[PDB]
This record gives sequence, C-alpha cells and structure tokens, in this order.
Amino acid sequence: AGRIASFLKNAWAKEPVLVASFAIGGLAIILPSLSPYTNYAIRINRATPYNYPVPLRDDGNMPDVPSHPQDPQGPSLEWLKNL
Amino acid sequence: MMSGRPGRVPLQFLPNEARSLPPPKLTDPRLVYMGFLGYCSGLIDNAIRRRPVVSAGLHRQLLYVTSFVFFGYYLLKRQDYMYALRDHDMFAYVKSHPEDFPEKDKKTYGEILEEFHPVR
Amino acid sequence: PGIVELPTLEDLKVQEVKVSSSVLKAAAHHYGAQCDKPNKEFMLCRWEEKDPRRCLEEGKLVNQCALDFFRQIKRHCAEPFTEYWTCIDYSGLQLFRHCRKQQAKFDECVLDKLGWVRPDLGELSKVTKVKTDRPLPENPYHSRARPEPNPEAEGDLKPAKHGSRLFFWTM
Amino acid sequence: MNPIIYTTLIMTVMSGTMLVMISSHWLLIWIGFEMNLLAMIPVLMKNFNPRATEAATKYFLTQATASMMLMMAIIINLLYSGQWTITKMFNPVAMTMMTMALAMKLGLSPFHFWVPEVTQGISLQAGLLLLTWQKLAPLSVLCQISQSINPNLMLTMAMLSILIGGWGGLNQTQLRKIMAYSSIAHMGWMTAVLPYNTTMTILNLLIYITMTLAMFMLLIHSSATTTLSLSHTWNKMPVITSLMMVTLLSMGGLPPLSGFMPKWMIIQEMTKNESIIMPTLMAMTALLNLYFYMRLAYSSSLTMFPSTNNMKMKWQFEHTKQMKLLPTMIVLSTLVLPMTPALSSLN
Amino acid sequence: KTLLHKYSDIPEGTECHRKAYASTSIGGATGLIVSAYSIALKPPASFLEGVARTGRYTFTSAAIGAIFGLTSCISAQVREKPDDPLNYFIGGCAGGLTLGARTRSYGIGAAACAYMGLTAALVKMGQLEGWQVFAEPKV
Amino acid sequence: PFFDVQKRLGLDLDRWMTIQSAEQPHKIPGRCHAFEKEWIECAHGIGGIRAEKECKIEFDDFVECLLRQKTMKRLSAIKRQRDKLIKEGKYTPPPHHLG
Amino acid sequence: MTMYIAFILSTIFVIGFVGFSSKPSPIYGGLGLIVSGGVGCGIVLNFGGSFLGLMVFLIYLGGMLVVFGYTTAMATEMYPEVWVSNKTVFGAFVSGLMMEFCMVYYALKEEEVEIIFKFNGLGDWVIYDTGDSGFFSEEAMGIAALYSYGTWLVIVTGWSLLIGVVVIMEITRGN
Amino acid sequence: MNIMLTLLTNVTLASLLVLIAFWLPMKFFLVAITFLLFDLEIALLLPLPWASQTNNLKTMLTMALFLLILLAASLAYEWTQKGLEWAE
Amino acid sequence: MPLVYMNIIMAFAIALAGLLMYRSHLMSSLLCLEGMMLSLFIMSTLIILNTHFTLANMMPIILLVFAACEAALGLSLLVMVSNTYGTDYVQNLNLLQC
Ligand SMILES: CCCCCCCCCCCCCCCCCC(=O)OC[C@H](COP(=O)(O)OCCN)OC(=O)CCCCCCCCCCCCCCCCC
Ligand SMILES: CCCCCCCCCCCCCCCCCC(=O)OC[C@H](COP(=O)(O)OCCN)OC(=O)CCCCCCCCCCCCCCCCC
Repeated sequence: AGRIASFLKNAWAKEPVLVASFAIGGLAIILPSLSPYTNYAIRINRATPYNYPVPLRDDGNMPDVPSHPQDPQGPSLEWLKNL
Repeated sequence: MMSGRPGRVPLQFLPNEARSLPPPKLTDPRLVYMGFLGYCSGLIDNAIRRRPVVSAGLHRQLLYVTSFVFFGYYLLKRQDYMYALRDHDMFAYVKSHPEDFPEKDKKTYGEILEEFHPVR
Repeated sequence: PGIVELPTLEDLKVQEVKVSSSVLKAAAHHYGAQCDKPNKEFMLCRWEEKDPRRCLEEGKLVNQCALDFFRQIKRHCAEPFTEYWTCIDYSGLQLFRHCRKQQAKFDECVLDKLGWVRPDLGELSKVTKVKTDRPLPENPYHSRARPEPNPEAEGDLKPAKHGSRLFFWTM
Repeated sequence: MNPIIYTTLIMTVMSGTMLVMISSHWLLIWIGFEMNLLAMIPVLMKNFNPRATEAATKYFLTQATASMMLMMAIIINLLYSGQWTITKMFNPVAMTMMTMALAMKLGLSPFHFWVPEVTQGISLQAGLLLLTWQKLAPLSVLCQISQSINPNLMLTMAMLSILIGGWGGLNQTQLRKIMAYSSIAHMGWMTAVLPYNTTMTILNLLIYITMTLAMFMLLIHSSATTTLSLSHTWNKMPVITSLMMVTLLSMGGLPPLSGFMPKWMIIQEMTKNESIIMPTLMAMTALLNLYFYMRLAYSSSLTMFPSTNNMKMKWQFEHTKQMKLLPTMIVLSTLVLPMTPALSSLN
Repeated sequence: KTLLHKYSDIPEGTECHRKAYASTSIGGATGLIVSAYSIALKPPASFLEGVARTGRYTFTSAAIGAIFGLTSCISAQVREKPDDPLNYFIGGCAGGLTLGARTRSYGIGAAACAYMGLTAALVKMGQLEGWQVFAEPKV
Repeated sequence: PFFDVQKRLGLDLDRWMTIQSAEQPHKIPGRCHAFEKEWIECAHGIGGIRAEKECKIEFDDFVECLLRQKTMKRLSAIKRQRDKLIKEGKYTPPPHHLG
Repeated sequence: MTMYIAFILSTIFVIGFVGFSSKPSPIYGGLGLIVSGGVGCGIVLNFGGSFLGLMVFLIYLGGMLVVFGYTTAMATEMYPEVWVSNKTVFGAFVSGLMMEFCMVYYALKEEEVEIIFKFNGLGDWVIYDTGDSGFFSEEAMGIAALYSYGTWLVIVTGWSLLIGVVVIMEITRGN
Repeated sequence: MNIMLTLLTNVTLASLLVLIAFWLPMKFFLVAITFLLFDLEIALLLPLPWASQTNNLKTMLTMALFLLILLAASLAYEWTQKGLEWAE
Repeated sequence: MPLVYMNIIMAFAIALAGLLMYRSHLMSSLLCLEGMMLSLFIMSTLIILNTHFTLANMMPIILLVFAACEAALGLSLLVMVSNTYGTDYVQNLNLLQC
C-alpha cells in the first residue's frame, strides 16, 4: 500500500491530467450502481406519456383501472410532486 | 434439404429422440475403420518428426486412436439417425398422400409381351 | 379489387368548434376532465374498429359535447377565460409556467360557479374502463381465412431400412 | 506484428466470418464481411514487401466494392420487400445483383482474376487464410439463399470457374499460383450443385478445406515456393515429398483417395436432377486439374531433380515448427472415402 | 433469350433467309462479347486499331453463323429431311472452314470442322430428345 | 441463419429489427404495419415454398403498400385525363380545388 | 419550381455524381462529390430525415472528405489535371449529363420508364404519408434506440472501430 | 422556403464582395486517419441526448460508456505503441 | 417507383461504372468508391424515412460507420503504395504480373 500510494502520488507529480480523467471515469462508472435515484430516473422516464393511454373495454371486475381520469384508482405519480 | 424440419433444435449434434434407435454395436465395422484412420495418423506423425514410425511414442498413437474412435461413435449415431430421420418422414409421407403412390397393378409375365430381339 | 364505399357528404356537417389553439389549450384539462364520456368510447372506437368510417356517429358527439362545455363557460367566468387564453398565445411554446396567475383566476372561477376541479398531475394520463355498447369486431383487419398448416411429423423413430442405402454401403 | 495483436486480428476474422453464419439480419451479414475485410489487410502485410502491398491493394479493391455491391441489393430487396431477414429474395434484379456481388467477393467468373496474384504476393501462411477460410463466409450466404437463385446464372459462373481455373493452372510455375487456380477450379465444383442441393456444397467445403489446408501448410513445412524449390525437397525430407504426392493425387480426385469424394457426390446429384451434360463437361475439365497436379508430383517425388551441395548443410539440422494438426489432416483427406454415408450427418 | 427465340422459332427447312439472318445475329452477338472482352483484358493501340481488332473478331463470328445457318436450312430443303442430326453437322463444321479461311490455316480449319460439326450435331439432338444443359432444380 | 445460434441460446441479437411489426420505440407503427401483420400471420409454419403461392394476396397488397405503385398509376391517369380535359376546355374544376 | 424541389435536388445529385466519377484531378473530384453531399442533405431533410441528413454534413461531407483533401495535398501528382487537360474526362462529363438529360425527357413524357426497374415519373411529393408524429420526432427517437434496442450493433460498432485502429497503425508501421 | 433562401442570399453577398473587389480595382496523414476514426466514433454517441429518455436507460447507460471506454481504449493503444507520438 | 428513388440508384449505377473504370490515378477511383456508400446512404434513408421503419434508422448510420472504415485503410493503403512507388498512378500497380 505504501508503494501503491507512492505510485499514485508519483503519477500526480509528473502528470496531473490523465490521473484526473481516470478518476472521473472511475467514479462515473461505479456510482450508477450505488445510487438511490437511478431507479427514480427510469420511473420518471416511463412516467412521462407520449402516446394516448388507450382505454380498455369495461367487461366488469376491473379492480385497479379507473373509469374517470380523476378517479383515485390507477397509478399516481404523486411521488414525483414532492420530488 | 433437411434443414428447417419441424422441431429441429439448432446446433444440436444428437437430438434427444435419436436415442430411440439401436446404438452402434461396440465393434462396428464402420467404427473400427476410424480406428484404422487414427492409427495411420500416429504412424504418419512420427514420419514428419523423423521418429521410429512403429515404435516412437505409444502415448501419441494411443491418443490418436482413441480420439478417432470416440469422435466416430457420436458421428456414427447421428449417421444412422439422419438416415432413419430421412426414411421416417418418407414412410409417413407416402401414407398421407396415397394419390401419387397408387397400387402397382401386379401382372405376371403370362400377360405382358416382351418383344424378342435376335442376337445374330 | 372492389368498392371503396365511404360515407356521403350528408353526415359530414358537424358544429365544428370555431376556437383557436390557445383557447383550446387554455381549458384542456378541465375539458378533458368534464367531457371524457364522449372522448373515451370514441377513441376506443378509433382503436377497436381500426377504421375512421365506422366511428362517425361517435365523431360528431365529441364535437357536440365540446360545445356544451364551451358555452357553459360563456354563461360564467368567460372574462377571466379571455384574459387567460389571450396571455397563453403570446408565448411561442404555449406554455403554462408563464401564465400562472391567470391559471389561478380561471381555476378559482371554475371552482365554485361550475365545480370543475383542476386535474392533478398524471390524472389525464390514465387508462380508463370506458363502458361501451358496440360489440368488438370479429376481425378488425378483415383478415381472410388461414392456410392449413402442413401435417405434423410424428411416429416413433425406426432404424433406416437396410442402412445407408447409398450405393453399395450397408449397415 | 506483435503476437498478441496478430492473435487478436485473426480472432476478428474468426469473429467476422462466424458472425455471418450466425446472423439472421441482412445488415449483420454485411456487418461481419466488412469487419472480416477490415482485419485481413494487416495479416496479408506480414512482410511489408512491395509485392505484399500489391496483393493487399488488389484484394481490398476487389472486395470493398463487393461489400458495397452487397449493400446495393440489400436495400433494393428492402425496397421491394421490406424485410432484412436472411431468406429468399423477392425481387429478381436484386438477386442478380446478389449472386455477382457474393461471387466477386469470392471469384469464380472473370471476377476470379484477383485470386491468382493476391495469393502469390502474400506469404504462404497468409495465403492459407485467404484460400481455406475466406471461402466459408460467402458460401454461408449462398447456402442460405440457395432456394431461388437463377439456375442459369449460377451454373454458367460455376462452369467458367472450373474451366478457367483448370486451364490457367497448366501454365503456372509458382506453387502459390497453382494453388489459386486449383482453388478456382474447385470452387466451381462445390458451387455447381448449390442451386440443386446444399448439403453436398458443404461436403465439398469440408473436404476441400482439409486437403487444401493440409497441402498448403505442409508446403510451409517444405519452406518452398517454386516447383524447382519444391523439387529439391526430396533429398532433405523424402517423406514430405511422398506425402506431397498422396495429397496431390487426392487433389485430383483419383479413387480410392478422399479427393474423389466431392467429384463423385456432385455428379450423383446433378444426374438426379436430369442435368447430365452439365456434369460430363464438368468432369472432363477436371482432367486439366490433374495434369498440373501430376506435373508437380513428377518434379516432387516421382522423379528426383538435381540437388545442391550447400543443401548437405540442412541435413545436420531439423525443423522447429510443430506442424499443428498437420499429420492427421492428410489421413482424413486421402482415406475417408469409405466413410461416405457421413453425408447425412451434414444435413 | 430473344435472339435464341428468333432462330429456333423458324421451322427447319423453310424461311432460309430468316434463319440465315437470325444465324448472323447470334453469330454477330457473340462477336461483340468476345471482342469487348479482348479489348478489356488486352489493351489495344489507338482506337482505329481497337476497332480493327473488334471488326475481325465480329466478322469471323458472324461469318461462321452466316454460312452455318444457310447450309443447315437448305440441307433440310434439298435432302427433304429436317429431323436428321446430320442436317446441322454438314454446315456446323463448315463454320470451322470459314474460321480457317479468315485465319489462313488448313490444320485449324479442318480440326474445327471435326469439333464444331460434332457440337452442331449435338445441339440438334438436344432440341430433339429434350436435353437440358441448365436444368432447373427438380430433386 | 447458417448456424442459428440465436434459437439455441434464446437471446435476441438482430431479430428485433428484422421486421417493422415487432416492438418499436414508443409504439410508433410502420407505414405498413397492418399488412405486415396480415402477411406474417398468413405465412407461418407453412414454409418458404407454399407461402409464396398461398399467401400471395397478402403479399400483393403489402408489396403495394411500401412503394405505392399501382395507386400512382391510378393517380397518374387521373392527372393525365384531368389535364387533357382542361387543356381543350371542357371540364371546369370546382372552387374547392382552390381558395 | 418549389413543387419540384426534391426532383431538382435529385438531378443535381446525378450531375455531381457524373462529374466526380468521370475522374478529374482528385482534389477537383472531391469538390464534385462535396456538392453531391451538399444536395444529398436536401433530399434527406425534405423527407423528414433532419438528423440523418445533418449527420452526413458533419461526418463524411465535413469530415472524412477533409482527409481526402488532406491526402491529395502531400501525395499528389506533379501536374494535377482538369477536364480541359484530358479529352476523355471531357467526353465522360458530356456523356453523363446527356444520358441524364435523355432520361428525364423519357420520364417527363410518359412516366413509364422500364429500364432495369419499373419507375413512375410523377411528382416526388406523392410518396409521403399523412399523419401526425405526435411529439416524438420519429427519426430522432429512431436512432436514439442505439442504446435501448441497439444491443449487438453497439458492440460490433465498438469492436470493429476499435479493430479499426489496430489495423491502421499496423499497416503504416514501416516494417 | 426560408432555409435555402437564406443560403442563396448569403452566397450572393459573399460572391459580390470579391467581385466588387475584383473588377473595380507521414505524421500528417497518420493523425488525420486517427481523426477520421475518432470523428466517426463520435457519430455513434451523438444521438445520446434523445437516448437519455428511454424506458430502459440502464441498458442505455452501460452501453454508452462502452463506446466512450472504447474511444478511451483506442486512444490508449494509439498512445502507448508510439503511434500518436509523431514519427521522426 | 417514383423519380427521386430513380435518380439515386441511377447515380449509384454511374458511380459503379466510374469506380471500375480506373484512370491513371488511384485517388480518383477511391473518390469514385466514395460515391456508392453515399448513394447507398441516400437510397436507404428515403426508404426508411418514408416507410416509418423507426428502428431501421439504425442502418443508415450503421452503413456509414463501417463503409467509411475501408476508406480508413484504403487511404493508408494508397499512401503505402505512394511510399514505395512515390505515386498513386495505378499503371505501376501491376508488380504481381508473375
Ligand atoms: C492408394 C495408393 C498408394 C498410396 C501410397 C503410395 C506411397 C508411395 C508412392 C510413391 C512415393 C514416391 C517414391 C518413393 C518415395 C519415398 C519417400 C521416402 O521418404 O523414402 C525414404 C524413407 C526412408 O525411411 P525412413 O524415413 O528412415 O523411415 C524408415 C522407417 N522407420 O522411407 C520412408 O520414409 C518410408 C517409411 C515407411 C514406414 C512404414 C511403417 C509401417 C508400419 C507397419 C505397422 C504394422 C502393424 C501390424 C499390426 C498387426 C496386428 C493387427
Ligand atoms: C442454332 C443457334 C445458333 C446459330 C449460329 C451458330 C452459333 C453462332 C456462331 C458460332 C459461334 C461459335 C464459334 C466461335 C465464334 C467466335 C470466333 C472468333 O472470335 O474468332 C476470332 C478468334 C480466333 O483467332 P484468335 O484465337 O484470336 O487467334 C488469332 C489472332 N490474330 O477468336 C477469338 O477472338 C475468341 C477466342 C476463341 C473463341 C472462344 C469461344 C467463342 C465461342 C463461345 C461459345 C459460343 C456459342 C454460341 C452458340 C450457342 C449459344 C447461343
């Protein structure tokens, strides 16, 4: 560890450039996994609608889908509102 | 041809249904020929290396013979399998469309005239 | 290949809305949350029938139902509505973030005179169980019959009769 | 070429060709062809001699346009069909474009003109890859689209291949050049039955690859490139020349040698399809292949050409290359004829 | 195969003028093909030399077809037998004589009659019995 | 393919793009998705020989859809006859053709 | 006029192709294709291919052909040519445009051009399709699927282009 | 309409400005090829802004760095094996 | 088949003819090689953009990324023959006679 820490500082002396970029790429590639928000990003990305939410024929016994757009039934993105 | 047959799983050397056929007999004359092929490769090998052809490296010859016999065996199973497969759907096909293979009306030679040609 | 029979010019005279985009988009959410009954089954007709010609009866109703919503505002806080939609157009994107104060004025008026609440975020973007009377088409694409697939291969495998049968080779 | 870079570059050609046979998309078929082309050029330029640059330039100029012509019929087929799946072509002129484009990537018709010199210019090992591994990738496409190719166009190009390939071999000296003309003649042999039956095309491929790879890279063991140079090898390694004649006689296709495997099976299928003039002329010109095959065997082992005094030096030494997989490859390329029912396995 | 239909449509032993002109066209057409290739693989001198090469190659090929079509058809008329394969042989090899005439070599002219006549006879057999050289994939 | 490694492994490599009736970004239909559905559904488990003769009506309707050819022949002769009938001065175009 | 903008762009495309494919001096030959690349964008843009057409303007047209112009600088013939310098190049230029001119004449008369394929000489606008694209910009979201649906295409593009750099410096290594 | 009209008028003024002032009075190749390869790889990640709005950005995420890694890797090879260091 | 499609494929056809009509300059042939991939790109784009084959927009860029890759090696090949012959003239590109 002493020589490795010496080598890393050895790098920083004779060159400050590629060590900084190697650091930048190193973090930018690892934090994606260690993230509490990347799940929100895909949830946000899918939340935005580009197409009409095609209605389905009501044959009865539809538990969760609403009948009115203001009905409480259905998915709510309130988690985005406080976000 | 039978590429595209119904149920042919790709890149399957020996399909599971091929096991329903009689496996090749242990000393199959076809199988032992590949043993001959393996033996020659060992004999030829020492010739290029400038070694005693008949006596150098029995370990080298043993690997050559064993590999040829083994690789032959599975190749011999697929050998009869495809021929069995080729004959199988052939036999069923003649039954599904009887119109094109009609009953050959057998007639003895007492009816048919064969024109005789002198040989002088 | 046949006849391309299509509806005459008789049924294509609906009381077309004479408004512009800004006034259409100024209400939008309230119109969507108060005229969903003729919107949903008409759009469902558009998808299920897969043909514009068969949904003419629902096509006129949505336009007609728009008028009842629109003239309802005229008997009510239409003056705040005019100030709103005359401020939206000025923006080139027709964006609501620059007209929040008039957004309130339209909302506070419509809240008590009529009661149309502001649709919360994501409420419009929701699949709905629209009730309908028409039966589903038996083949929306008018697909013809289907070719009969070739008979299935079956039967237990049998050893190849007389072996390879290729020239003189046996076994 | 650093061995690590050399190994990677061959792997890309290994990968590029493998991509073609595993792709179901027309673009992906063209995709690996371009990668495969992109990787061979440095391999051909192994010695950087001016002749090697000439060979690489000729190969690139005749293959890049073929990939460009390859893309042309793809979009035209897309234009008239709208599907990129590797299947039959639903537009005639596209496939007329296709067969010529695939063939001139290969070279059977006058398209073949690049094969002779390019083989000569590049090294002997580099010549092997171009002539024993570059013939699978175009054949992979032709096998898949064999359902609807125009029989008139394909057979004519197959005729010209064996007719031009055999005829030019007679008047050739550099063993690399006889190799190219021998390959041109055999490519017509394997592709002649391609419209009729696909299994015996692949039969010829495995059979031709084994003998061609064996006798190419055995010739590397002899370390010779000219008939006179190959002639001298009898004194040094007479076993090599003796093995040279066996594969050379197999190369012609004299029973019971395994080189008669393709020629026999091809005539059987064409006869089954009522095409009988086609094989006879196809068989006749195969005698041209045997003539320069026999001439090379004459100068190699069947007689003894004069040697040189300095060659006594070589007797005290030995080869260092381990002739990877060479010895077994003669055995299954000259004696596998009794294993003829193995055809069904390829199906 | 418009040119091929042009020839084969004319019945044997009649319309000899049409059969000859069709023979010239087929012989002429292959003249351009061989000459265009010859100019390509072997670069000629200035254009006048190039067309001189082209003219010679086209002339022989047209001439071989021209006399062959004439004699192959009048023979059926004179001998009153169109079906015989010999009806093509007697003119099929005379093209070899024409080739020898334009090349000035007795040996090559006689040998060409040995070969071209046999092939011309063979073509007649091909049309008679039903031979096919580029047969469609049947099995 | 020659070696259909996709079927054995089961992983989709290029099949996603092979036709435009597969899944598309945000459910954007192709110009001829309807006819692709009809032709593909007509020709499955039938083989490459039977389908080319049996499922021909679907193909002919579809092959017209991509590069609409017969209908321009319909449109071209509409334009030709209309131009001829106005050049000599018989048919008067309605005002709805203009402002 | 305005109604023929795709037709007029297409014929300028051909004459640009004829000029540069007739093989004038290579630096001039680049210009003959550069304008062809320039008018090629208009055809793509007019059909909704805003990104793809503009993409061709950055790479290739503004990219790789710069290297072509670069290559013709140091590795050039001592006397660069021109259509006046040689007679064959002059003849090729006239032949190409005459062939094009005789072709459009055939297209404009009966619109029944059968050469190779069966073409229709009607207006360029007919082939367009009617229908809103919503808010997604069709083309823009089509090539944005490079990382959602691209899959195999991504690695092979990365690998071949990476293999594009092992090959280059190896062949220009000077033994 | 406006696009090519703007191009037309810009060309006319620039062309006039000279006419009114005309009548009235291995290393270089090597880096260029590397430029072409990097510039071409740049075309790959250009549609990234739209690609950042897909419903499976995880697959978009990892594969986008894969292009950037390979640009880094291709630079690394062209760097160490002399290469980018110009010939002498 | 409309006229706009025709002008591109015909441009490809004349581009193909000039490619294999080598004058005494390899660069010009390389330039005429440059024609088809652009013609292929243009021809592909009109087909794909017209028919709204959304995913197929892949291939136009995919066509260009590798069809330019030969040009990467081809130019270095051209400079290679110009480092030993000192000239891109193709008449001296015949050393492989025998
Ligand atoms: C199908 C048609 C025919 C095909 C084959 C035709 C072959 C000959 C064709 C003509 C060839 C050209 C003319 C002759 C060339 C001679 C080549 C040569 O190298 O000759 C000299 C050489 C000297 O011998 P040397 O290499 O020292 O090896 C001696 C054995 N150790 O000699 C040799 O190298 C020859 C070595 C021969 C080794 C023979 C090994 C025999 C092994 C017998 C095993 C017996 C097992 C019995 C088992 C019983 C129970 C089952
Ligand atoms: C029933 C229907 C048909 C009716 C009409 C009969 C058929 C058409 C006429 C006969 C065609 C075949 C005979 C050969 C024609 C071409 C002859 C020719 O080109 O002669 C010129 C030249 C010979 O001399 P050369 O080798 O150049 O050497 C001296 C150089 N100073 O040779 C050359 O320059 C060319 C090289 C030698 C010849 C090569 C082969 C040419 C013929 C190929 C087969 C054509 C078959 C045509 C008929 C069937 C198909 C329709």
